[PDB]
Amino acid sequence: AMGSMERASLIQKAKLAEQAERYEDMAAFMKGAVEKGEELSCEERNLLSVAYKNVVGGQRAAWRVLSSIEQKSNGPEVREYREKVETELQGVCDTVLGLLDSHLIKEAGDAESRVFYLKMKGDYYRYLAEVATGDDKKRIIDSARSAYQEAMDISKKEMPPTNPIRLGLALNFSVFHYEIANSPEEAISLAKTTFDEAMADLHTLSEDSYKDSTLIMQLLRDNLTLWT
Amino acid sequence: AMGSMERASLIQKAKLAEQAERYEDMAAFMKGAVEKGEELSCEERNLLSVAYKNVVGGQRAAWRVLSSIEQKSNGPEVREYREKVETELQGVCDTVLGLLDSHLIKEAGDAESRVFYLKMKGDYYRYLAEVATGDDKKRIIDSARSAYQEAMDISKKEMPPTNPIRLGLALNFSVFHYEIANSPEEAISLAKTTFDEAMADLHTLSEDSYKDSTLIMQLLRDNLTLWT
Ligand SMILES: O=C(COc1ccccc1P(=O)(O)O)Nc1cc(C(F)(F)F)ccc1Cl
Ligand SMILES: O=C(COc1ccccc1P(=O)(O)O)Nc1cc(C(F)(F)F)ccc1Cl
Ligand SMILES: [Cl-]
Ligand SMILES: [Cl-]
Ligand SMILES: [Cl-]
Ligand SMILES: [Cl-]
Ligand SMILES: [Mg+2]
Ligand SMILES: [Mg+2]
Ligand SMILES: [Mg+2]
Ligand SMILES: [Mg+2]
Ligand SMILES: [Mg+2]
Ligand SMILES: [Mg+2]
Ligand SMILES: [Mg+2]
Ligand SMILES: [Mg+2]
Ligand SMILES: [Mg+2]
Ligand SMILES: [Mg+2]
Repeated sequence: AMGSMERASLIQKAKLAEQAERYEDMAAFMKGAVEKGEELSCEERNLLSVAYKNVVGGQRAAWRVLSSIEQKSNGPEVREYREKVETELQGVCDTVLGLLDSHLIKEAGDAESRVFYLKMKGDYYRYLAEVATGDDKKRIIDSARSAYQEAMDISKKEMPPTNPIRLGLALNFSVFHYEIANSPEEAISLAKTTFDEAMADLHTLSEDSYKDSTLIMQLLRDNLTLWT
Repeated sequence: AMGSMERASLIQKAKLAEQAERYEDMAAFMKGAVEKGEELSCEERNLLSVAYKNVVGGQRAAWRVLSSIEQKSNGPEVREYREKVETELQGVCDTVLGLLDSHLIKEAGDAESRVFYLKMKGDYYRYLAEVATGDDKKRIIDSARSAYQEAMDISKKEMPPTNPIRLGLALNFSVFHYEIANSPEEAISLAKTTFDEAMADLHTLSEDSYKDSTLIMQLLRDNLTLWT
């Protein structure tokens, strides 16, 4: 549907939609931009991530409300409506995963792009895992793990320990361990090592970089406080 | 699209969607319920109102953000995107107005239903007026006025001055005077007379009715403080 709109116009409208808090529109504009086939800049990758994080975040919040009501109930209506929301959420995750697979990850050669997109791949498989059951659940969990692991391997080789993309990936992979993989020890170990290694590298940063890094370190700290 | 779902199931799902903050779904469920052709109870009228108030409220907020950006700008992109949001907002108002006209108002014989639906008709024409220009704007403004006026005439004859539906109608009609009709004196006069007449009738109310009435009186007071 965005085929006829200029790439630059799609990006401008994504930024307008963000200002207007119209995240579904923002996601559709950014999907349109990705579908132009050109690589995305740092700023554009962030718009893509913000758009979809907000759309799926609304769906996750609703799915949690409905799943809780359903669990307390256990007519077909609560299950039906939870399934409707679930299917829409799965559709959004599949769309994002589709964009990463066609062809963002394949064309991403710099560490900052490649780690960003692999982290996104991990996150959206993780959101699929949250609603999955049984064996289905196992292959989705391993897809999330695999994407996070490749992202981590590159991040550790190519980025300093205070790099915000590296920090956010480790944060999210630790949440995956705690919430999805039933590995709270791995979660705590990862968050603590990441935090400690970032602390030791802060002395190399400017005021503004220090601010960006320490903000994410505080999230690692918040989790560690929740988990210990 | 809701033709195949039971009326009772649509109402149950509207309530679930409200809990999940899924207002677009809530509105679609309630549109489905209205389209069953049966009158709506007090509780169901409130679900219909809440659903659409939230959907149009999001669109109004976005339209205001974009209109402000557009005014500061004065490429085609801001205007295009403001028009897109505007058209969607107009679509929602036209849908609500359509439900009231087919056939909620015509079948509504009790004061509490008839005033409720005429107030809604005033409100949705008012939202259309907010984005309208020129002469177009004049016929829409008079449609809002006419609906509010019929609602007021019934409310004054049939309801006590503390009735929350009567109070909310007067509040909204005063906002129409202030914001749409360029009649701030009429706005202030209406809010003040409504407030004073409700005050004098509070002595007749139970604790819970007193709470409901005084909450809306506080909104009239808030406006009077804003306007004077
Ligand atoms: O509240 C959270 C917290 O979850 C995290 C904490 C630390 C790292 C990663 C996550 P997330 O599970 O990727 O969102 N997530 C969340 C966010 C939204 C929002 F804000 F994007 F709309 C909505 C729903 C949820 Cl669960
Ligand atoms: O903030 C307001 C205040 O406007 C009023 C104040 C007193 C009476 C009636 C109105 P309204 O213009 O019918 O919403 N309206 C508004 C509400 C939403 C919400 F909360 F429904 F999402 C969104 C946008 C607006 Cl402008
Ligand atoms: Cl459903
Ligand atoms: Cl490459
Ligand atoms: Cl547009
Ligand atoms: Cl009648
Ligand atoms: Mg071009
Ligand atoms: Mg039931
Ligand atoms: Mg399912
Ligand atoms: Mg490097
Ligand atoms: Mg231990
Ligand atoms: Mg039936
Ligand atoms: Mg331009
Ligand atoms: Mg227009
Ligand atoms: Mg009466
Ligand atoms: Mg005067």
